[PDB]
Amino acid sequence: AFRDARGLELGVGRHAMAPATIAAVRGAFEDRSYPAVFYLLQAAIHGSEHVFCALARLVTQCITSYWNNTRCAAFVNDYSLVSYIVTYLGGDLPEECMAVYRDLVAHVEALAQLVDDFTLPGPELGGQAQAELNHLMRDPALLPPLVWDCDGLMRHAALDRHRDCRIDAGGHEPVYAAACNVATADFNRNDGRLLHNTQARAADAADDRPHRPADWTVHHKIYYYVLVPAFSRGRCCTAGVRFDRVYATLQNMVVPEIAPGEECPSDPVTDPAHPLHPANLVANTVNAMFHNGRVVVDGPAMLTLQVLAHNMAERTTALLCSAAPDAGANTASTANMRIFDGALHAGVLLMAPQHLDHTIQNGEYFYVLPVHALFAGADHVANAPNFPPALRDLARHVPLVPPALGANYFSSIRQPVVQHARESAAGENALTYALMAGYFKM
Amino acid sequence: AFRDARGLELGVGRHAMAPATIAAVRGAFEDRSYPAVFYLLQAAIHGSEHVFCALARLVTQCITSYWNNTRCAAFVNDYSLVSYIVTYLGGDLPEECM
Amino acid sequence: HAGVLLMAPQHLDHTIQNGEYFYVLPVHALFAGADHVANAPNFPPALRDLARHVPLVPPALGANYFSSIRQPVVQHARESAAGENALTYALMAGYFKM
Amino acid sequence: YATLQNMVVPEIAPGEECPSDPVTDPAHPLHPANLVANTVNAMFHNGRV
Amino acid sequence: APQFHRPSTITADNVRALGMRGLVLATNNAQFIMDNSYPHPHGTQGAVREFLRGQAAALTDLGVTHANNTFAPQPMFAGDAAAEWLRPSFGLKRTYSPFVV
Amino acid sequence: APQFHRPSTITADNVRALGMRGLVLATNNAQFIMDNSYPHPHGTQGAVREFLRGQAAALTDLGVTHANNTFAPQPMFAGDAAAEWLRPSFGLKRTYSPFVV
Amino acid sequence: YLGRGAPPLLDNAAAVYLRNAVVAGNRLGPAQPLPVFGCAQVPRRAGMD
Amino acid sequence: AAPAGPGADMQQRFLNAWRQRLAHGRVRWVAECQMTAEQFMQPDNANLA
Repeated sequence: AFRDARGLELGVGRHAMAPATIAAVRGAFEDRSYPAVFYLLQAAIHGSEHVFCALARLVTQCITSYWNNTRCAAFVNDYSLVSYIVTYLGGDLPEECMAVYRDLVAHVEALAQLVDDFTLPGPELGGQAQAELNHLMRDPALLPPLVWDCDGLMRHAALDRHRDCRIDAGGHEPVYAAACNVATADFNRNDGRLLHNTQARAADAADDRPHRPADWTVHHKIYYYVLVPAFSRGRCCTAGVRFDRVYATLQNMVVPEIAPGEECPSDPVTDPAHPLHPANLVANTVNAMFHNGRVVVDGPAMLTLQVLAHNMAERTTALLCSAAPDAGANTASTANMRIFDGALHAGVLLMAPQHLDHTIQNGEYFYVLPVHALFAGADHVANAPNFPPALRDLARHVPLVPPALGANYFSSIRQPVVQHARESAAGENALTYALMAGYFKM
Repeated sequence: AFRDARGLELGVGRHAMAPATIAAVRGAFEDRSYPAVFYLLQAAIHGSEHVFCALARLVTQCITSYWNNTRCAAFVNDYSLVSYIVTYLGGDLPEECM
Repeated sequence: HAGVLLMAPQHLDHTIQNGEYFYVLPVHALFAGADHVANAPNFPPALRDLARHVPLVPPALGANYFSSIRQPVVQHARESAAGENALTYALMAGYFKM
Repeated sequence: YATLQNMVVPEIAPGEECPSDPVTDPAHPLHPANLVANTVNAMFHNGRV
Repeated sequence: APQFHRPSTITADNVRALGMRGLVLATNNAQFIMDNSYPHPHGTQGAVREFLRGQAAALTDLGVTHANNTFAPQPMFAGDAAAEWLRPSFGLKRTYSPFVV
Repeated sequence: APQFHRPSTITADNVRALGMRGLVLATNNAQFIMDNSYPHPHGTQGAVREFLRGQAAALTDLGVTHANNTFAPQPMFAGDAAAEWLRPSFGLKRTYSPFVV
Repeated sequence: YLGRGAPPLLDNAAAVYLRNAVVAGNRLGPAQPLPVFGCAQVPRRAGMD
Repeated sequence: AAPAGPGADMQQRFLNAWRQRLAHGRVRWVAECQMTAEQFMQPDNANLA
C-alpha cells in the first residue's frame, strides 16, 4: 500500500493508457483460446526487418480476423512486433485496433522519461551515462530477458572490465554468428556462437555493429520488466523455441492450383478453392492448422512464406552473464560480490496455459525455460511433462527457476518485487509507474 | 503552477478548443504511421494560392481517406494549408472533419 | 525560407532513409526533436546521452541567450500538465514583454 | 518534384470508365500491377492514400 | 519412390521428386512401424534437418505453379535500388494481393 | 536511347524521345557500375536540372496522351477573364474529375 | 566528510565527484580540503543571530 | 555563429566541431531545469551571483 501511493503519485498526468486499450490487452494474455498460428509466426519472423516486410501482409490478415472475432489485440507477447505494427502497417488495421498498438509504444516511451526527470546533470563515471547510475532500466549491465540479436550483448560486454562481462552460452564465452539461412541449421549446439539473423535486406550484415536506433534495448527492458508483469500478474513463462519443427509445419503447404478462368477465392468455408476449406485440410499443415486455429489466411499470401528460404534461425541459447556493481557503488568492501542475470538469445514468451488439449501437446514445438522469477507459471511449469508429483504443491508457492539461469539472492531483481506485481490492486495503469519507481538504484 | 493559474485565469471563457478537436490533432503529431505523401504535397504547394486550387481535388481525396482510416486530422503541420482547408473546402470534407 | 516542419519521428524505415528527401535542421530550441536529432546519420555516439537533456541548435541559427525566447518557455511546454486548451492561453500570457 | 513526376498513369480505353477502386481496377494509377517499385503511384500506396 | 519407414532412404532428390501436394498426403499415409535395422550414415537427426529443406525448396517451387498468379518481389526497403543518384529509394512491403487473369 | 551508367549521355531529346510508360522501367533496369572516364561537361548537378525537366516534359506527354481524357482548363481564380466590365470573374476551384466518355 | 576513516569508493572520478557535489556550499562541509592531522574545520559564519 | 555553407551540412559541421565543447562541462541554462525555488535560493547554486 505504500508503493502504490508512491507510484500513483508519479501518475501526475505524464501519460495514461486508455481503459479500452487495457481490457483489450488483458483480453490477450488471458485468452485460453489463442491461435497457435501467432506463436509460430513469431518464430518465423524472429525479429528481422527483411522477414517482416516480406510477411507483412499475413500479419494484417491475422489481426483483423482475431480483432473482429474476440476483440483482443494480438502479437502483444513480443515488443519487437508491436514496435513494427505501429511503424510499418499504418492504415491496414481498423481505426480502433491501432489505438491499442499506439498506447503500448506511447506508454512505454512515457516511462522512459521518468528517469531523466529525476537525474541531475553530471559527468560520466565508469564509462556509463549519468542516468545509468540512477535507474536500473538505463543500465547496460542488464539484458532484456529475450534477445534476437547479438547487438545488446556487444554493449554489455563492452562495459568496464571492472564490471565483469562474461557469458556462459550453453556454458561458454560469447561468439557471434553472421546470419542464418536454409543451408545453416545448427539448432542443437551449445557453443558460444550466436546468430544475428535480423537484418534490413540482403545487402547489410555484420556481427560487430547494430543497424538500429540507440534506445532500442531500453524500451524492451521497460516493456518486459514493467508492462508485462503489470498486465499478466506473472502468469506467463518464457519458453525455448524448437526450430526443427516450426518451419516444417510452416512449410507444409496446401495451396490449390488456380485455374486462369476463375477468380481468387477469399472464403475459408464455402470456397473449395481456398486453402482453408475443410476439404483442403490435411492434419497439421498450415492451412489445416488454421482450422485448429480459426484464422483466415489466403492461398496466394501463403506463398510469401517462401522467404523462409532466404532467412532461417538457429536455436534458443541460454546465457549467464555477470556484472560487478556500479562505478558509483563500488567500494573495496563491495567489489567481490557479483550480479547474475540470465537471458535467452532467440526465445519466446508464452502467455496462457493450454495443457488440456490432446490436440496440442505441451512439448511439441516450445519447451519451457523459466528464465527469471518474474516469468514462471503455476499452471505452466506444473503442466510440463515429467513434473515430479511431489513438488506439485510447493510449485504453487515458489518460482522453480533453475539455478543455471540464475538464482534470487544473486540476481538484480529480488523476489519482493514480484509479489508487488500480484498483490497490488492499484490497476494496470498505476502499477506501471509504481514499478518504475521500484527500479531506481540504491 | 503559477504560469498556468494565470493563463488559466485568462481562460475566463474566451474560447474552448473542443475536446474532440483535441483528440484528433494529437493523433497527427503522434502518428508514426503519418504518411509521407502528406509531406510531399506541402513541398509542392509551397504555400501557393494557385497550386492549391489546382490540387484542391487531391487534398480532399487524400484527407477523407486518412480521416476514415485513423480518425485523425491531417496536414496539421502548416498553418497556411489549414487556413486554405477552411476558406475553400466547405462541403467536401465530412460533417465531422471540418 | 521555404522550410518544412516534421511532426513525428520515423527513423525505423529501412524502406525510407533519413537523408533522402528532408535533411533535418533544428531552427529554434522549441523545434528540436530529441528523437530526430539523435537519429541523424553520423550522429556522434558520445553525444547521445547529452543530446537528450538539451536541444541541439546550430549557432548559425542563433543561440539561447541571444534569441527572443530563452530556455524555460520550452520546459513550461513539456512539464505543464494543465491540458491543451489551458496551456495555450498560458503561453499567450508568457510572451507579454518586459 | 522528382518522385512526384515519376509517373505510372495508364491510358484509359475509349469505352472504359474511370477507376475509383485501387485493387481490382487495372487502370487506376495506384493499381498494384501499375505500382512499380518505389514510384509515384507506389508512393501513394506506400503511404496508403 | 522414397520410404519414410527406412530412415536411410530420405534424400533431397527423393523428396523433390514428390511435389508439395504429394508431400501433403505423404506425411499421413506412412506405417506406424519404424525400422532401425539400417541407421542413417550421417545420423538419424539428419532426417529432420533434411525435412525442412524439401519444403523450403518447394516453397519457391510452389510459387512457380503460381508464377502466373504472383508479381515480382520489389525492394521492401531503401538502400536496394538500381540508381540512387536521381531519385531516392522507397521500399515496398507487399500488402497488395498478387493475382493475374 | 541514352545509357544510364554514363552521366554525359543523358540529354533533353534522348529522354523526351522516351514515353511515360517506358520511363519507369529504364530507371530500375540500369547498370550498377558507373564510369569515371567520360563525365558530363557541365557537371553532375547540371544534369540534375536536366532530368527534372524531362519529368515535367513527360507529365506533359503523359497528360497530352491524357489530354483527350480531360476538359478545357479554366482559370482557378478571379482576375482572369475576357469581360470584367459587364459581369465580374470567378475562377473554378477544381474539385471535379475530368473524364471523357 | 568532516570525518575520516571510511574506505573511498573505488573510482577517483566518482569519489571526487560526489564529495564536490555534496561538500559544496554546505553550511558545514569542509572549506579547505581536509587538513591531514587534527580535524576538519567548519566554515566561519559572517554573523550569527 | 555566422551561417555558412549549404543547409544540408550546416548541422553536421556544428556537431563535428562542437563534440568536445558540448562534452567539456555542463550547460548553464539547462542545468537549472530541475531547480526548485528553494534550492535556487541556497548557497549551493553558484549562479546566484
